[PDB]
Amino acid sequence: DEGYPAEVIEIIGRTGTTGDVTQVKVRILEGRDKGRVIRRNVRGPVRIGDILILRETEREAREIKS
Amino acid sequence: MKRRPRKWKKKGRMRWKWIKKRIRRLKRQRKKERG
Amino acid sequence: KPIIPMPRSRFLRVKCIDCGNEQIVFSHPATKVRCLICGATLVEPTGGKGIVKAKILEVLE
Amino acid sequence: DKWKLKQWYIIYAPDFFGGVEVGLTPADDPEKVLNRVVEVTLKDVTGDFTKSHVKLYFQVYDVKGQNAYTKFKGMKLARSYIRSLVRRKTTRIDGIFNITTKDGYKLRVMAMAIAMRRIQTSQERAIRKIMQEIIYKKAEELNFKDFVLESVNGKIAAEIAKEAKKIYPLRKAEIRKIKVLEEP
Amino acid sequence: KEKWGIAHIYSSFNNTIIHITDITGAETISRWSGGMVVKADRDEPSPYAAMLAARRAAEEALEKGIVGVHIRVRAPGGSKSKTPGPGAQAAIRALARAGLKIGRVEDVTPIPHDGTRPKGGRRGRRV
RNA sequence: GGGACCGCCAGUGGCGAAGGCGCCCGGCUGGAACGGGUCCGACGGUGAGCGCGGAAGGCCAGGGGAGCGAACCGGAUUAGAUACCCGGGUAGUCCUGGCUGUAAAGGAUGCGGGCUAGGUGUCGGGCGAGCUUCGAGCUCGCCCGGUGCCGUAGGGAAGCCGUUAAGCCCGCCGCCUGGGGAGUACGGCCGCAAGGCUGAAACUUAAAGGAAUUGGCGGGGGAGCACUACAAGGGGUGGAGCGUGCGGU
Repeated sequence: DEGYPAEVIEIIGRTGTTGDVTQVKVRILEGRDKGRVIRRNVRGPVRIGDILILRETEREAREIKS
Repeated sequence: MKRRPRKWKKKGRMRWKWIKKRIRRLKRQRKKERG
Repeated sequence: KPIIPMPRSRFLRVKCIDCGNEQIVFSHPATKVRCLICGATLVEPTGGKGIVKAKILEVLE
Repeated sequence: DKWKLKQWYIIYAPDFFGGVEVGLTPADDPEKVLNRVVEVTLKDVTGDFTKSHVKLYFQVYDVKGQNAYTKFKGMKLARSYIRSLVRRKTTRIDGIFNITTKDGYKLRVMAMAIAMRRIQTSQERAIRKIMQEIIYKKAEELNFKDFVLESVNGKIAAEIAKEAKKIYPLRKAEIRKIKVLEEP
Repeated sequence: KEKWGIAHIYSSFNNTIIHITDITGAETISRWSGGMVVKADRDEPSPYAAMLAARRAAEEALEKGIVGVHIRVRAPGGSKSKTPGPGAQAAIRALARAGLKIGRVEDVTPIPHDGTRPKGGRRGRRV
């Protein structure tokens, strides 16, 4: 299980088709990109400062286009 | 052969370009069989 | 619009620099203006007011 | 397999470019290495990052054993850089000229100028003519290598802008591309 | 001396091709299309086929003494489209993530000054 | 090697009588506006008859034929495909000489003069201020011409227009007289041809047509709603037997 936990800081807004996917900003707490801030999505309810587990750090979500 | 703009409105009508062309084909064949 | 057209061109009593020659010249010359004695140019024609080079003495209407 | 049959030959930049080392190429035979174009950036040769946009193509032609010596094919500015310069409500003035150098190196150079605003065509003709005569001059007094380096630092573009101020200010004057057509 | 090669990443809306060549671009090292890694023609341009094929070519290059790479992005160019396909970015990320030291990443789409009449007729591809 | 084409610069730039006209240099020519009345002295305006050039495409003769692509040939889609999509592909699209005289060639607005509140930009010429690394190189006012946009009065069924008029006067030319029949029949003239320029009648019709109002609708566009919808989560119908209803007999 090569996973990487990261800490939520800021919530960009409800994303995805149905809004059930939530866009947040997360700081990588361990790994090759320590401290790096990435825009990442969250299925299911989330809050500030949740520890979310990543399989790949490189993947990123496009900026929410209004 | 001075086409009326009124006829170009497709309401209740066929496209004028093709009616013009049909008249021309008819002209062709009629002048042909005449001589 | 002015009812009676008044010319925007005056005439100029001028003194040439070299040979001390007085002359009457035009404000909007269509061609070159040259001195009688020395021959040097006096005012250059352009799109508008001629390009004076000598000294203007008096402005005639 | 074949890939084990290859061996690496080092390349060397032209002498007038400081004879710097850049890279190596694997070849199965030395004869396959000749006339080999290599695309380099002046930041690599001189170390100067400020002029990273400029690129030099070197045609590799001389092989002594494992070592490869090259000739200067040509120069091109970075397309992204040129795109960045070009903006709307601005003119683009392009001067193309074939030219012989003092030492018989024949060449095509085309040069770039951009002003702040939209300019009259005759003034562009004057710009072209002035830059034209200047580059003719610099070709006459300077040989191949020195002229090449003088163009590389762009000081030709500087004097070009200096004289072109007398017709209209220039947002940027430069030499977009250079092709050594043939040698004497 | 650190070894640098060229990674030509061609991307249309139908396929993506990753070709790794020497510094002169005259000798082939690794050349993997989208078709190598998927079984539906529709899937060739997808970013997953892209990143999988790209990683495969990348490890192959690494095995052959390659460490650094200059990326050359390419759209179809010419009269054909100019926007690289959706898989080019994914493949670039994959090449980065496969342990290759990335240098210049530029576009090399040949843009014409005045090209031939494009395809499709006068009234366009009337989808 | 080849043939076409001349990107960004391009704009509500420019020029042209119009269709139309953009790579750089040199030559040849046509002019226009601006400033000067230095000249002539009504030499005008319009134009039936006449004459000229005039997009694409087509045609006659010769060359050329990169790409594209009428016809045509395949693949796919479909109840059907003579299409839309895809793979090719002839005439064409290019140069030379000639013909053909056509288009939503539309500002759907024939041209010349006199008058008529304004606001504002750019284009170009001229003038006057301010700036200046001293290039009419940069900001502001005015005058003239072209080009918009807004707009008073005024017009018009309304759309809208409005000093660049579609308001009011003066000069000339053309065109129009309900709708189809029909831009046809006959005839004439022109063109090698396809066609072009003139062109009726019978008979038949109560409308055709124009502008705008409301609703409606869009396999249009934005905003916002969740339970007769959906996303998260959750139960169960339809397979067996019965109660009861509807159709069926």
